Amino acid sequence: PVQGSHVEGGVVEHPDAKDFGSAAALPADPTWFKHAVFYEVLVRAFFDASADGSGDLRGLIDRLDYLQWLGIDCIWLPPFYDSPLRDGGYDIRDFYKVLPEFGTVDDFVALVDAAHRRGIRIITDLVMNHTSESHPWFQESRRDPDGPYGDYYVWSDTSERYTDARIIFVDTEESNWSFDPVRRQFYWHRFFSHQPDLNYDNPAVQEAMIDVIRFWLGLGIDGFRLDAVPYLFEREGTNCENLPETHAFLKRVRKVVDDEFPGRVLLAEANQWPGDVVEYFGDPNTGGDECHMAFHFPLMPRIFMAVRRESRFPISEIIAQTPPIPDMAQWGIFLRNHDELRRRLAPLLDNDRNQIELFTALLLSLPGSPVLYYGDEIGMGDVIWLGDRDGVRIPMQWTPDRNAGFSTANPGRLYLPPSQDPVYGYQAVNVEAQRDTSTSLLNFTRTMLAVRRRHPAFAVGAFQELGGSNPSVLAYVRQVAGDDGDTVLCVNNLSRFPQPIELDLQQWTNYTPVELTGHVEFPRIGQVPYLLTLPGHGFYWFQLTT
Amino acid sequence: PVQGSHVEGGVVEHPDAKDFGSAAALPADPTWFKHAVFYEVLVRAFFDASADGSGDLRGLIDRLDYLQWLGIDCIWLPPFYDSPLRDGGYDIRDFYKVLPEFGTVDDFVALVDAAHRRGIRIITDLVMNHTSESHPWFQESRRDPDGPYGDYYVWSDTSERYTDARIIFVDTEESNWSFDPVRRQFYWHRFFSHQPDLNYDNPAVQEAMIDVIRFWLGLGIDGFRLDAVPYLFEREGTNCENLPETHAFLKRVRKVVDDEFPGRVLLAEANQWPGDVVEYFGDPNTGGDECHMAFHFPLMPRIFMAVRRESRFPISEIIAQTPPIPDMAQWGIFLRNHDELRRRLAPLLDNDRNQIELFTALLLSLPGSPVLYYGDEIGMGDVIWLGDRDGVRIPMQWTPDRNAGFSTANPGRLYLPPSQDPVYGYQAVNVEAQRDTSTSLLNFTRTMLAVRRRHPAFAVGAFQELGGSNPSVLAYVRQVAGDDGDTVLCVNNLSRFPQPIELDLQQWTNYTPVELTGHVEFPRIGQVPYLLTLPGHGFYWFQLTT
Amino acid sequence: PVQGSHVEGGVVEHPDAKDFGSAAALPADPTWFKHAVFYEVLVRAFFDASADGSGDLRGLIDRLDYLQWLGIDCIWLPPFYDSPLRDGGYDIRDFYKVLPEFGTVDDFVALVDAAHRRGIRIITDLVMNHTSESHPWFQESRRDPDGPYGDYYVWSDTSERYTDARIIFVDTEESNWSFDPVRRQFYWHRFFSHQPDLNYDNPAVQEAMIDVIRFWLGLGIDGFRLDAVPYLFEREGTNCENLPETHAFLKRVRKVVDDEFPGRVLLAEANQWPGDVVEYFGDPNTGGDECHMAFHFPLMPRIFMAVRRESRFPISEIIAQTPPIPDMAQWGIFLRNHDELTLEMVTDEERDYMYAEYAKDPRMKANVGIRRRLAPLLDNDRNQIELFTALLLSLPGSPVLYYGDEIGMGDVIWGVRIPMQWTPDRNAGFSTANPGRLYLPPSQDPVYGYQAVNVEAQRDTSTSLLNFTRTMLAVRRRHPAFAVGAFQELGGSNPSVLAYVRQVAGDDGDTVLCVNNLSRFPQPIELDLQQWTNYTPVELTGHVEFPRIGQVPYLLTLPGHGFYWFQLTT
Ligand SMILES: [Ca+2]
Ligand SMILES: [Ca+2]
Ligand SMILES: [Ca+2]
Repeated sequence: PVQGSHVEGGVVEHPDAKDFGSAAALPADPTWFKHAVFYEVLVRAFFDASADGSGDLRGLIDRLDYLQWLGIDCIWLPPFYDSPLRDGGYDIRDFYKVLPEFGTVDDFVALVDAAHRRGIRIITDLVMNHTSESHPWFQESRRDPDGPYGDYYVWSDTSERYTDARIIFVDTEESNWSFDPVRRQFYWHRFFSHQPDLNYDNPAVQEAMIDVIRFWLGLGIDGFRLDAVPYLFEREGTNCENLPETHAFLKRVRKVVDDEFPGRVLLAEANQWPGDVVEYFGDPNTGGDECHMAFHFPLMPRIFMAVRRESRFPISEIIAQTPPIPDMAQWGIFLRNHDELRRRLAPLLDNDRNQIELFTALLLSLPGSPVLYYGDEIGMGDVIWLGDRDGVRIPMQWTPDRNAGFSTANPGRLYLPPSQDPVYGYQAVNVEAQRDTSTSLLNFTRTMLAVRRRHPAFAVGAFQELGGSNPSVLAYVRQVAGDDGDTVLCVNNLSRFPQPIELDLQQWTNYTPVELTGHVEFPRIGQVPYLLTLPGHGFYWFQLTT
Repeated sequence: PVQGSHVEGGVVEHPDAKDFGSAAALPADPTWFKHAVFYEVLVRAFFDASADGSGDLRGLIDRLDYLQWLGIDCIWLPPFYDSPLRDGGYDIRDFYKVLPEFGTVDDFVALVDAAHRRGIRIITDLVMNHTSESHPWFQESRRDPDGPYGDYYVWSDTSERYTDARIIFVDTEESNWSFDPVRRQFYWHRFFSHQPDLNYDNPAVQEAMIDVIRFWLGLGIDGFRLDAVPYLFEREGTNCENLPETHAFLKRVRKVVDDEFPGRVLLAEANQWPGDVVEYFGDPNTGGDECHMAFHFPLMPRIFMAVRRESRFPISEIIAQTPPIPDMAQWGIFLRNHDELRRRLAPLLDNDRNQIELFTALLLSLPGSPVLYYGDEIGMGDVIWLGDRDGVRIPMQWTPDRNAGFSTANPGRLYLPPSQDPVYGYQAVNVEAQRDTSTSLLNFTRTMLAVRRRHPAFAVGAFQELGGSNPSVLAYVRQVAGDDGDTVLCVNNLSRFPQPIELDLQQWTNYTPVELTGHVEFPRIGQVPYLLTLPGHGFYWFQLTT
Repeated sequence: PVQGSHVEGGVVEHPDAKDFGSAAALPADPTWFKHAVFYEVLVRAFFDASADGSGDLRGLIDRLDYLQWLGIDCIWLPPFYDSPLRDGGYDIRDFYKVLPEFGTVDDFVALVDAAHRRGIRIITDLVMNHTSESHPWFQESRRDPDGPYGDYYVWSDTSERYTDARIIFVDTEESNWSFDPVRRQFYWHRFFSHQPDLNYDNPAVQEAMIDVIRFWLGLGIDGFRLDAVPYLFEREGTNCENLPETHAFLKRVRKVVDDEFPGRVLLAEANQWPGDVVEYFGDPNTGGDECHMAFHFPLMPRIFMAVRRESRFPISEIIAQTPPIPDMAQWGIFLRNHDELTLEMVTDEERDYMYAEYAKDPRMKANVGIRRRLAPLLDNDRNQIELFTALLLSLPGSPVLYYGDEIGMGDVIWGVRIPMQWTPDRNAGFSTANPGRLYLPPSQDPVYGYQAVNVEAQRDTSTSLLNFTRTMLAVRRRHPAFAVGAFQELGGSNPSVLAYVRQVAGDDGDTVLCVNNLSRFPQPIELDLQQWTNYTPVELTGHVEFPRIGQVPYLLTLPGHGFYWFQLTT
């Protein structure tokens, strides 16, 4: 049957892309990811259509109207592949099957179709470095070492190999080698003991993984974030991170992608400083020949520090300090600082809406492609009772009714109960209560999104941080090269109190600032310091017109 | 016994002020009402201390910490006198007894004491025109017409008397005369049939009422609003409103008050246009010899109209059109437009916090003494299920717990259930959830109140509405006469979008605007139009410094 | 236009039944009301089909499958006529138009059609003693006393007339004469000032009113409870209640109904002791020639007293002192002690031995005036809810269930007229409209609210109060003895237990046995069932066979507040 992967007799058989119906493709656009606003949404958390207490693919399809209305450009889904779920689905049991709980592969095709028909793209995580103990390849590797899958994983008779390579999960794991009961040998894992690393020295492993990519792209997905890529290859006498063999493989994966499925995106999961992470964009001379995107991690904690210090410098510095990137490349940016490795936006700022709105303005005007996390648009919170990764993974708060309008199933059959937090709970903050109030958090972010879309300068423009006498105020221009090109001005007050600013806008003398929210013309720029004034944590967006 | 009024044998006996313990008085201040911010609070709605489902006097005493913290100057209580409650307590059965449900007179003395000790004054409604059918005077009037109380009310053998006088409650009443079953005569009532009018032509009636005033003032109350005063006297061939005999009686009531209890306040309940209502301040030459305060009704609907039109003119006009008032006089102002005769602030503005905050800034900076209605500080709502007067009278929303933290009694024994409205209900909006969030509605109004207190110009300063090129922006200065006197500047944006303003502040050349919320110095004023800039519905408060 | 009533130009003109579609009548059964379980439901409270926030007739139509499933034989609607609603719709402004909020006359016809096709009947209230102040008849009477409607109401030049009549609502009113501002004459009202009394001494008023009956009967309705009937006629030197002329008029109404629309029901509303109410059944020699039905009010207070006292005596005594009734008549029974046209529990100094006792018991005292639903009344005690429901369903008469009692709904205080709780979701599945625009907010009570108690939740689970009520109703239907059987209380050694037999006369006639434990503790009882030697009791709920009856007294055993139902088979 099409659904599932089956082992017989000694070879692991998987369905090809042809076996399923092909969803409608979207017109080829090489640099769509530059202009895209991403929406990361957990399938299990969004909407439950089958009425079993856990959100599913069919449930997501229903809520595409909402997402399109909100105005997001691409949906980003955490892993949904078949798994025993010992590590939240990052322990993949089968690359060729959707977790039965979330639906079938046919349901995924129906998602990719419905979303495409609304002009919304889909990308997912794809764990690269490791699989689950439960994966058939590993079950074959440990049983028949002389079989075709015997060299799929890293095997050793000793534990005294690849020293100096750090142990990632220091709290749980004590070594990167684990003694397998059946095969009676040690195996490699940078993560959990139930997550054995693939042996990327094996050419069959490379191809098998390129085939996994080929599969999902054939179904119609618009790209992947490639997970745990800094740990792909390992060589004796090193720290086993960021190796030349790792980069070379990713370059090859790009070459395949560009050839067979042109116009898709590849993002690199790498929790590291920019300038270290910049390697994953590849060679600058090619215009980028590795991953299209990597994330800018220090941005958000710098924004936070700027607000607490009431000073622009922490923000202006990391931007000035950010390495230049190739043409066919973009920084992924988001209002968080932890990956794997959390809190959520609203509770981090003590529920201060002006401050949230400021952070959101920043997110949507700074260089890069913004990523919103499901429920940030309504100021949802986290839960401590669950701790870190499970605490942010609570069901979407649509209404103040039973189950927050997320499921019709009996409360108790739910995977997690919606938070009844006195401030961030579903009775206090939800979609229904905010859809009609014009100044709600929900309608605010929809407005900015709409405004951002009419101005390419936010997405692909240059960045010029201006200077003011006032250290509390961050002002900058985003400009598209060429005469009569999109030019926007962004003024942000990091102080909790009203502030005056003088800006040197001589560069745009005789231009007229037109405020983007209400199209009100402001005094034209002269040869004189341009004076603006803002309340605590306010911001202005202007188009500079000629 | 001290609690209650008793009839024997043909004379109605009432306890004197001496019979109770005198609460601690507050140092004499003739013009305290000019600087006061009033807080109108329904006893039944605030806090239930006896655990019976209806709020009481003892419950209020507990919440004085909250009120003082919030920073209000005087508590205003709707009628709490003994009553059958056929008309919400405005049908008074006994002037000399607190409604048993709310407590005793001793509990009221303990309130007036505790509040005074916190520097907070107390005022209450005192219904003047009429009493209840249930009142002993009327029961004596209808039984023995030749007795001492026989001429206490207006009696007639016919209904064809005082025509041309309008019937107020057209929906219910059909005539201002009602046929009494016992006495077999008609009696006068401008309000309900169970609310017979006092005969103010009778000198004994006048004195008895001056004695009622003398009673409560002796207990220690800081003043009254005198209810239904436009209807006190009646004369054949008129509309029986606003008669010279009515004004003359009030002048006499003032003379008594000033002599026997100096430093108290008298407010007139009159639902009429300013210039018509201005009569109730008395003769201007005396500096005011009638009521100290009357309300400015058209203000709030003019503020609303200004915001919908996005134009200052509706506001600037009624202020320019407001008649001048005597020295010892003040306009009472509030964010409502109905008395008797409603909605609440937040739901009227579709829960737009910026707009609420704008209206509140206006309230606290415009000429007069502001009056906040209990729960406005947290954006409470109304309930349609109850209709008009009972719909606004819902219990105070302290917490998101059982009964909203208002009562510990079993829900069901409550007088009214707290609203579980999806947006304005106690789970969505409450004191507890807003006390910690710095930018909450609750902490915003506390900040403005605090700021207002340090600036007498808001209370007793002159009013100069400046002019700007921008019609959307209302700017004005409040200035206390005399060199080095308190001078504040208020700039308010009525547009929902960001606006620029040029102000002619030549009158204060070389002055320095210092923003009151954060004490940030702004550019000094020159001989040049002063440019400010504001987001949608923002405002600035400045002190102009020398 | 067909909808409304209009005064053109001096005469109040109204539409006829022929102007609307005729609803299909059921096969004529003159004694259906004896075998019927009634279900009383506020139109406003049941289901909102128009999405306006208020319940409507169209909504009730959608909910008929549920009522049929539950197993009720007749729906009873409180007043739904056009009204200003100054007194719960009992102040009628127009008899010929449905209150716009609930829909039109055309919606009502469709309801009768949809109900009958399921085998369910419809009855409603009809206020007979008074109309609203706002009624066209009163407006014409006050304006032109010389006109046709001038004598439709009772007018006097003095208040000192009919001084022997009491004031029903002593709190709101101080006289039964209100002085009119326009006509300048006192008019008579037995209730509120805005409810002037019709003058039944006027032949035109009578004929006009029986035409109102003709209208709704012609549309398809199966009956009315005729409201405020004890007060129709007034006479100087009398207390103005229960006058022979009042009864005479009602006999004429019954005469017309039987002749023109055979097989309908007329119920007398009268807040009186049984023995006083029995007059409203009419002349027994006829078989009954007035009202078919009247309510037995002291029943449930006596049941309540019996449970608290743990003694059958208060129940035994009222059954024993209940006067026999005409052949074509039935007591209506319900778990309340007064109706909506009065404030206080029906009682009697002379004929009620528990007269002073109800006050001495705290739990009972809190139920003299206040109307509560069944579950709250009994502190949500399932055993007692089931016990009272067994009593209501097995004692003589036709039982009336109040909407929502079957799922154990509660009250509010400001309140039994709250929205029906269908589901635990938005608006309790009552309406699709905004929560703020609903006529009243669905109870969100932690114990009685819609999240904890609703139809959907209970329909599934077999142990639910809903499934109890449905089983009982189903069991009762299989046994005519409950509806029309004789009553025979049994001799027993234990007064903690109330036991009785219901028997249809004749050979092979339906015979059931009911045994009810009033004690909160387990009790043994030996019953004198010699009359049924060799008969076998089969428990009705699970068809379990109990020991054959001998000549020896028969022993049963019950736990606190338990009960059994048996068929005595041969
Ligand atoms: Ca590896
Ligand atoms: Ca008067
Ligand atoms: Ca009558």
